[PDB]
Amino acid sequence: EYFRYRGIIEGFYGKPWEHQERLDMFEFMQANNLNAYIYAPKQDLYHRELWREPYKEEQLQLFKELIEKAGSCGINFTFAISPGLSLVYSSEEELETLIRKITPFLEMGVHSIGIFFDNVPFDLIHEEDRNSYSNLAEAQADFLTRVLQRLESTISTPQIIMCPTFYCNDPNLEYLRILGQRLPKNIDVFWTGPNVCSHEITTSHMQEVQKSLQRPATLWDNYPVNDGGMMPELHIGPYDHRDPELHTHVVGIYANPMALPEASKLPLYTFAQYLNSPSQYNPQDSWRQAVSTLLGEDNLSAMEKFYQSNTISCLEPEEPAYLTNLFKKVQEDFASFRFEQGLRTLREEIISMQTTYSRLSTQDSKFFWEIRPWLEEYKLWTDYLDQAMITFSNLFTGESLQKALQGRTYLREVLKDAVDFRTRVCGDVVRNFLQQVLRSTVSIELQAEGKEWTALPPGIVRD
Amino acid sequence: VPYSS
Ligand SMILES: *[C@@H]1O[C@H](CO)[C@@H](O)[C@H](O)[C@H]1NC(C)=O
Repeated sequence: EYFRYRGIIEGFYGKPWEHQERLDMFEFMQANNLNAYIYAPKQDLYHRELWREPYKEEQLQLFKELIEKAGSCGINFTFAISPGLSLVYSSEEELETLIRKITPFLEMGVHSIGIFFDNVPFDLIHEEDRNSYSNLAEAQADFLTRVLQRLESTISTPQIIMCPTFYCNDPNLEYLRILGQRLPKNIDVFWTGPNVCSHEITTSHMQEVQKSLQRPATLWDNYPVNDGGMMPELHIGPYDHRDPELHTHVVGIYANPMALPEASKLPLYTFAQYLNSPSQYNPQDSWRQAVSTLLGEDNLSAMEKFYQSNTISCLEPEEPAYLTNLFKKVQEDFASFRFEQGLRTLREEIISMQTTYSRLSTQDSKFFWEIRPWLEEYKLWTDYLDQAMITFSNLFTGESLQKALQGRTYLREVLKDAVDFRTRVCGDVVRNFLQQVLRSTVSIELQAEGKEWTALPPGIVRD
Repeated sequence: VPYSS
């Protein structure tokens, strides 16, 4: 009603989804009224580098099973291909090769074809294309026009969706204006927003894109994807910061999910609710209903708590806000003779985190198997805060100098080990707090050695 | 930093 295409694009780098996960995702999609899937995993060689090579029968049979499942689930299956690393745009033989590659899909009932040119060189690679075209946009437009014209003479109502080589940031770029002029209007055009993974997508922004393209764009929305340098981040937070009236300027939205499919269901649930009724969408309401349905009511408050340490994404790029504020508050308490209050706050927070871990660790489902590395490092950060508690308590009492010194040793050791953490759970917020415990307790080492009388800042003797 | 960058 609001969006014609309400989709998932499997378009990420990293380990492609398993055949069974795709089939399962199609059931999740139907449950939440998502009606469109694009096959485009970057690490499938036959999608991209070896785009000329046809799929073997074993693979084509799996595609047939996917296509039939999609149809039974009310999902339009789109097969995408990415030829732009080596395509000779002007070559008649190359067109024939692409048509040969997609023919098995045409014969299995797929009428929607993706042809993507993201992440390729910004200028023409081949001399024969430089002789035929003034620039990339012209070559691509002519190629896509010719592919469409061929498909109209092959099947009934073919549809092409293309991804431009410039797919984010400046909507008034010359390339985009050439593409809007020269692409036939019914070829759909992808766009990811102001950034690759966009913080916000506004109506104003998509209005501009619409003008240059001379058509409503289709959004390739890069959330919850956590590929490449984002792999350490667990993107489980709600879909957010997409204007309630984007539907006016956008024909549809495909979400690029994580290589963790079960974990993706949490934000994808919220994404689907936004698409269903964007004017009544509340991300916190949606996220809580998502957690209840998918993971169970009894894990809700534990998930709420655990999510506070997994906020980092394009949607919430800052260091985790709750813990950032809390440790600043605790440090002010210590700096203002409110020792009991600061220690209490730290104590209560540790208990909350232990309870949260213990609760979620008890659950056996696939979701909790996928997010286990984040749970493990979450517990570790909690163990370290517990030792910070001991260190501060013994600092304020003073004999307990031994327990304080011992805590400094422990913290020094684990802060070094924490350099090797694989995830971005708790950001660097717990790290920086623990490092400051180390800095805040320098003078007890000086006191231990009777060096206070001659040690100068930063806490050394010199001449 | 995304893989696409
Ligand atoms: C570039 O960005 C994302 C995130 O790294 C990646 O998954 C995707 O395949 C690339 N292309 C587009 C159009 O987003």
